[PDB]
Amino acid sequence: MRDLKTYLSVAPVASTLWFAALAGLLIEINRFFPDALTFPFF
Amino acid sequence: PPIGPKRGAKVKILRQESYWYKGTGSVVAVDQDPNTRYPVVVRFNKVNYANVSTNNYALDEVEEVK
Amino acid sequence: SHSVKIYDTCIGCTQCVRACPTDVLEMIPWGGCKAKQIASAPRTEDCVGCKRCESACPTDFLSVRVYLWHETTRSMGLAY
Amino acid sequence: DIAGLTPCKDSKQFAKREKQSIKKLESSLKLYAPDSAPALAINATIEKTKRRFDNYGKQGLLCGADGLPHLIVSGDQRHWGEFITPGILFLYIAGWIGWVGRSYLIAIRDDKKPTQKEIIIDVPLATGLVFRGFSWPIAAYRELLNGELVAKDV
Amino acid sequence: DWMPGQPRPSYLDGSAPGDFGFDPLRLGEVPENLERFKESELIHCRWAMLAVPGILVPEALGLGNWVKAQEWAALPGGQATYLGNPVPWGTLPTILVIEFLSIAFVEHQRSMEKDPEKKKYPGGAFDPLGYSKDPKKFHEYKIKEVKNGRLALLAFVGICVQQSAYPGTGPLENLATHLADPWHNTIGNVLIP
Amino acid sequence: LNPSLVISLSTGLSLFLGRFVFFNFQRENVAKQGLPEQNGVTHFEAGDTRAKEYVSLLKSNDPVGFNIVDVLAWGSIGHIVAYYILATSSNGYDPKF
Amino acid sequence: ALRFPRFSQGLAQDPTTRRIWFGIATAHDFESHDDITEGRLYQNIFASHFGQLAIIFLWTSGNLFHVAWQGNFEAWVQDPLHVRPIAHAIWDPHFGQPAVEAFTRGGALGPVNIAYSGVYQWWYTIGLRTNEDLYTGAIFLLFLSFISLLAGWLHLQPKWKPSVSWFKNAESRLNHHLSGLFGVSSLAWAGHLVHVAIPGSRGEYVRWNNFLSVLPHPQGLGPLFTGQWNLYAQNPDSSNHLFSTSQGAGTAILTLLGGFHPQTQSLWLTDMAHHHLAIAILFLIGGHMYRTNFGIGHSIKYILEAHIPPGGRLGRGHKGLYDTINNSIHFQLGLALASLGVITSLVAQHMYSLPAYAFIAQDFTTQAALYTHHQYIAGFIMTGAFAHGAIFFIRDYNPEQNADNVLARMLEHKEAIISHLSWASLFLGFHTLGLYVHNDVMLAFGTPEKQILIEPIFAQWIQSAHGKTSYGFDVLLSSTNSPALNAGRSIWLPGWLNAINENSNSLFLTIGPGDFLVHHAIALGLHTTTLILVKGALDARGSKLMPDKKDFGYSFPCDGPGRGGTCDISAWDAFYLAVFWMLNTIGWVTFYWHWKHITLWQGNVSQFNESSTYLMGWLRDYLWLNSSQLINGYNPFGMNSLSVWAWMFLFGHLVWATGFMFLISWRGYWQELIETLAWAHERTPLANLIRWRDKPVALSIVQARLVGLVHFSVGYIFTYAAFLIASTSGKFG
Amino acid sequence: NLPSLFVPLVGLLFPAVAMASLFLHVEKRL
Ligand code: CLA
Ligand code: CLA
Ligand code: CLA
Ligand code: CLA
Ligand code: CLA
Ligand SMILES: CC1=C(/C=C/C(C)=C/C=CC(/C)=C/C=C\C=C(C)/C=C/C=C(C)/C=C/C2=C(C)CCCC2(C)C)C(C)(C)CCC1
Ligand code: SF4
Ligand SMILES: [Ca+2]
Repeated sequence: MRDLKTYLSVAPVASTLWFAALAGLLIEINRFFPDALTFPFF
Repeated sequence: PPIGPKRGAKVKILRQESYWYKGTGSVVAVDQDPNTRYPVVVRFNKVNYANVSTNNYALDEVEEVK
Repeated sequence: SHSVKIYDTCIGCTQCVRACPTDVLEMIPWGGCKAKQIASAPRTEDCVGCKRCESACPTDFLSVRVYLWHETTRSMGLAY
Repeated sequence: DIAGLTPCKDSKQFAKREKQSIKKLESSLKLYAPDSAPALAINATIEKTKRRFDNYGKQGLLCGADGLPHLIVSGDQRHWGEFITPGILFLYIAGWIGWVGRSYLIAIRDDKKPTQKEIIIDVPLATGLVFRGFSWPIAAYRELLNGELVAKDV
Repeated sequence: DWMPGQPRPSYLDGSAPGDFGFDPLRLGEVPENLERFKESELIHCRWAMLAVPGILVPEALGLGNWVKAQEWAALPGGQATYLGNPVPWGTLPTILVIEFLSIAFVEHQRSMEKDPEKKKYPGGAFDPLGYSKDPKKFHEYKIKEVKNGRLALLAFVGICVQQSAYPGTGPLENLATHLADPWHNTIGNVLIP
Repeated sequence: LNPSLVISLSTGLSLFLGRFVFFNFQRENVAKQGLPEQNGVTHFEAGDTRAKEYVSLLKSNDPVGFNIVDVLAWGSIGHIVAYYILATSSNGYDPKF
Repeated sequence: ALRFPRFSQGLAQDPTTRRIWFGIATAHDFESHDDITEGRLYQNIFASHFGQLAIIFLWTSGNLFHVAWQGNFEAWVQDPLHVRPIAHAIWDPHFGQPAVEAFTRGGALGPVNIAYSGVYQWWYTIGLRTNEDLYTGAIFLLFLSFISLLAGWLHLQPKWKPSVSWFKNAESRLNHHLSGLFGVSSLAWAGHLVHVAIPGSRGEYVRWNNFLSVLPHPQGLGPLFTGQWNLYAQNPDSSNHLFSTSQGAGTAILTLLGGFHPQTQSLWLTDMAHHHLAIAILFLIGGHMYRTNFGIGHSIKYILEAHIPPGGRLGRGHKGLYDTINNSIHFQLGLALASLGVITSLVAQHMYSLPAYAFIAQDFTTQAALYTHHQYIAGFIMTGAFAHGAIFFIRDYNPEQNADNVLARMLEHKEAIISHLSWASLFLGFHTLGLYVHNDVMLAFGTPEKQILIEPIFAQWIQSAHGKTSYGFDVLLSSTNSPALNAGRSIWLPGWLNAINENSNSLFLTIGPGDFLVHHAIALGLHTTTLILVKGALDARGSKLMPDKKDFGYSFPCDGPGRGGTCDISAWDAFYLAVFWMLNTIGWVTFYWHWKHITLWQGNVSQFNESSTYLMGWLRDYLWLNSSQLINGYNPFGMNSLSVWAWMFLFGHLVWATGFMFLISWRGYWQELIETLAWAHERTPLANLIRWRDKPVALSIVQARLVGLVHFSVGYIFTYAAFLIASTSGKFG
Repeated sequence: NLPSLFVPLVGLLFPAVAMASLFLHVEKRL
């Protein structure tokens, strides 16, 4: 169990989980706010 | 009398061709035998380009820094 | 032939002589280091320049230095 | 307007691009049935195209002779949303990333094997440090005045 | 002390005339530079104490501002007018060669003499009334001179910057504009246009 | 408007300044400047046969040492200033205020 | 000695073929030859300079000879815009009959090549009119090449070879170069313009027979000694003037009009004569700065010693820099190559925007060829400037004599300089590429409106500052109230403002977002190429990996596989890596220049303004589209005069790809292969009666890098030169 | 007519003489 959690903290797995969460967030941001060449809220 | 610095003290490496030049290391043993041109034994935190972590230096090649 | 030099930073571990593939290095008695021995290059006419000795030196910086010089049949490794 | 450009709400080429794009999608739409799923997909893309063009023309984007939004990064206050404002947002995020990673490297530099926590992440330590980047411009500025940001004599 | 709470620099003791401890950039770090600056400051101070009266006195009369009183040389056939009378040597080449020869000669005499206190306070022929008689009132007048000079230098900066904020104006004309409405005609309108 | 007038006045004033005004400053500055030197020694001593300064032409029975070269230098200043003044007066150029 | 090379014993005693190669590659490295002294060094350099001058004079002499013999110069003067100038004649016995047919052009009897160097326009603008004039210039330069060889030989015998002290006389050399070599030459050129070129440009053929009788000006010389020089500028040529004729001709010889001659579209010949005269007399006065044998002047040593800021932010300033440069010929060559490469690029940027030779702006193939030529020349010169800077640090830099001055301080913080050059290259590279990819993806998905097109508003603001109206920023020269405009309306501003806002020429072309992206690719290329050369020059004496690199020289293979591997660790390898980036940078520069002009000459600047913002547009609308007539130079159905470029086009692709073999594959593979070939020859009957007198070996590691780089560069230059000229001259517009 | 004499004289005879003479000098011994 502790060894399994230590494996999940290795560089590639932490990178995938972190970049997957990051990719999903940016996808939803461009899904609710598509296009946008500017910062429109001024 | 103990020539050179005490063992364990931090030393600023002054040998210009050293991988740890201008850096700092820790003393291991000071060879009190004269005619030994490089008595100061220093151990380093990071390995050099030959994966070596210890080297011998002269007395005028090391400076004691705290 | 290639020039080879030994500097007094040598600790006398006899590693350059073991790695040499053409028997150029020797171990002579000396009084400078703890092992009572230093290296010398008396047969650089057979030296090929592989720098296999420099790859094995633990001194920082190196105590064996191979300065590639005038090429000869022996230094070029020619069997023809 | 600026640099000879005309605002996209005034440009004819800008409106002609919106027309030709929508008419091109409509030309793809006639091939499918009105209740079809490709039809609702193409209709949604058309509505998304209208929304994009309208938003660009509404927020004061300048257009060239090509009918495409050109950005002005000289600092003119009429177009800070085109670079300076998103750039400040980036610099806030970039400083956050660098400051948190720096805090992590400082915290593990005194470990027995500092390389161990660099190839196997200490997630508890990371989760405790990720929110220090929220105040990174302050913590960094104070470390600048106190001599803690730069290593002495390197 | 020019800023209570701040420690004084090491080389500014408080003995020199005008030594209030002002050197944030440490420009007078070198005594050679500091002594040279002590001379150069009095030169700027004295040029300004001659400039400010000459800049605002003709404006009180019918003559225009100092910027328009140096305007005939722009056009070809210029003719200077001291007190409304066209002086015969009003042409620019005449005044230019006259000023070059005289100013270069006199100002170069200051270079050829290094004491270096003669470069600061010469006297002799330049002190006929003999105000340097008492070495206490003479140093008191040194303090009076450097403060009068710094005041005139700050005034010359004001005249030039006001001339930029109102191209083709007079310093006293700007004063009258401020007197018409001090609460609506202030630097705030050129600070916030 | 007269070339001889401008040239004589400009060259006369230039020679006058260089002899009586800008003379001691020029000589003390050329003394502390010194002769150009290669490898810490003059060009001639190093072995340049043609780098020996001509002290015979620098000989002048003038009381202060004004020789031919000083005349040539300050005279070239006077003529260049003279022709600058003449050329600036004949062009008829006028900016716009 | 004993055999070739006689200057290197170690190479002569080489039993392998390596003896020959290294004997050729080290012939001019005088400092490495046996028994070299400082005297022999400067003397061989001196004679080599004379030999080079002889080469240059002979080369120009030959160019005149062929233009006068097989060329079109006499016919080209009559129709400057309808006659294709001839380089020389073609005599290739491999030509088929159609090759003779298609290559016979320009109005000649046999096959000829159309000259694209611009010497026709150059010679017509300076006064040369007949083939006889070109023959006269060729004989004079052939005679000048002769006396160049004469002087070179002369100063190689004793009592004519100068001492090293004479070469180290820097003060006297600068005074003469500024006064005589720079000023007097420019003054005499202004004399040629006002005597032969300007009157030749007004119908008067002034030659050596009648130049003593004609007056360059009706009231000649007189006003020059009075100060009323303006009489030489009273009657310029009318804007409706024909170059070889006199309708509209004037009598002025020194003007400052500022624009172009409307007919020839070249700079005013009076403006050029006045220009050379003004800069000449400025060089003449400036050439009296340093001290010689007359007791006046400056000591460059003392000036360098005096420039030390108190407070020590520059340490000991420039102390010792005089002897540091005056003793190191590599330092002097580094400064010479640096300044020459800058002004070479300056010439490139000005000859296309300010054409000075009559009827050269309409010869579009010539303008493209000239700009490309000088930019690649300047790129190589810049790489050589930094190469010899590193060679100076290894061979000539004395650290104690440069103690704590600006030069040693460069080494003291080498990591700061190299790291920031790396940051700037990373910043430029990351973002410039990213924006290009973003726009590529947008246009892939058919959404051009989502591109990131940044307006180059700072350079647009500068163009408006020069009086251009296309952006309307209302600054000086573009605003009616600024004193910069009022002070110049009398003189150059009429002609200058008339030319800058003409939509035909290339004087400050209109720029858009595409130009913004390409200029940042240029910044990436300059920064990275600078990064490579500077990191190599500063790490040339040593690094943390090899702290004694200065002992191994400038060019060595490596330091072995030890300590992790040390491949390409010398400063020579840094140069070798930077030449790829130089070629890439100049490639970007010239792709930019050629596409903007080839769309301008076609009257279709919108295609460039809309397609240069994404890289698929560069591949499709520039390389692919313009290669049509080129690759059809010869097809299964025949050929035309463009076949010589279609062949050279592929020829350049071959040499370039051949260099990959020397750059990818390395030595040890080929050495073992040659061993298996030596056995084959010794064991083959009949052939074993033939014995090699030099042992076959594989090319050296450094030799391989050089040979691969040379194939790469030759293929680079030849491929682009073939495409450039064929795509431009195929349309001629 | 002159190209029919000088083109082979520099593309055939000249490289032949040049390559042969350079070969003899490079391979020569002392
Ligand atoms: C560097 C200048 C130069 C260059 C690049 C060329 C190039 C060319 N010439 Mg030419 N030539 C030159 C100078 C030059 N020439 C001079 C000064 C003369 C005397 C006026 C001639 C007379 C000449 C004739 C009569 C012919 C050519 C021809 C040709 C073409 C065929 C090649 C050839 O025959 O070789 C050149 C042959 C020569 C006799 C020229 C060499 C003699 C001069 C003095 C150069 C000195 C050579 C020297 C021994 C070595 C030079 C060192 C190094 C720089 C090469 C070719 C494109 C032929 C042609 O038209 O092709 C269709 C041809 O018929 N040339
Ligand atoms: C750069 C100079 C140059 C010149 C002037 C020539 C000239 C010629 N080449 Mg050649 N070639 C060259 C370079 C050159 N080449 C190079 C660098 C290559 C390598 C790519 C080639 C490869 C090549 C091939 C493959 C062929 C030619 C052929 C020919 C001939 C075709 C025209 C013809 O039909 O004539 C007349 C045709 C004849 C057969 C008459 C021969 C001419 C007499 C016998 C010459 C006498 C030689 C003389 C005694 C000694 C010469 C060497 C001496 C200077 C030491 C022609 C004379 C063709 C050829 O030779 O035909 C068989 C051909 O097959 N060339
Ligand atoms: C904490 C991570 C970190 C930090 C604070 C920095 C900081 C810096 N880097 Mg750097 N770098 C990093 C990681 C980092 N780097 C990594 C992993 C690489 C390998 C790809 C590089 C490769 C690199 C190069 C080649 C250069 C720099 C340079 C620089 C300096 C200029 C800014 C810059 O160009 O950054 C740019 C950043 C990158 C190019 C890559 C960054 C990748 C991410 C964003 C950082 C890693 C974050 C880390 C994984 C988070 C850990 C989370 C933790 C809490 C668990 C700057 C002080 C430049 C320099 O020399 O200064 C003049 C320079 O030339 N860096
Ligand atoms: C006036 C300019 C100038 C001068 C005087 C020198 C002088 C010198 N350089 Mg240098 N250099 C220069 C510019 C200059 N360089 C430039 C612009 C570059 C950038 C390309 C270089 C790059 C450079 C390097 C890397 C090196 C030198 C070296 C040297 C020294 C020895 C050169 C030698 O003997 O090798 C002889 C040179 C040759 C035999 C040339 C053969 C290779 C050429 C390029 C092949 C010809 C191309 C192709 C085959 C022809 C066209 C193809 C055809 C089909 C049309 C020497 C003192 C070397 C040195 O000694 O380092 C300490 C050294 O390694 N230079
Ligand atoms: C007034 C006297 C005088 C003159 C005229 C010269 C002239 C020259 N010297 Mg010399 N020298 C002199 C005095 C003089 N020297 C003295 C007194 C000494 C002792 C200290 C020396 C010691 C000396 C040495 C040691 C050397 C020279 C060298 C040279 C030659 C330089 C190379 C060259 O030709 O580039 C030409 C330069 C120009 C044409 C002017 C600059 C060019 C500009 C920057 C660019 C071109 C302008 C324009 C845009 C071009 C348009 C292009 C179009 C025409 C196609 C040159 C001809 C070198 C040499 O001997 O070569 C054999 C060299 O090694 N000199
Ligand atoms: C005896 C005597 C005297 C007298 C003296 C005299 C009088 C002298 C002189 C002198 C002089 C009087 C000199 C001069 C001059 C010099 C020079 C040296 C010159 C010059 C010139 C030039 C250099 C020019 C240039 C130019 C040209 C060429 C053209 C263009 C323009 C110009 C101008 C730039 C007395 C009594 C006093 C004293 C005692 C003695
Ligand atoms: S380079 Fe190789 S052959 Fe030469 S001494 Fe070293 S180990 Fe021996
Ligand atoms: Ca234009």
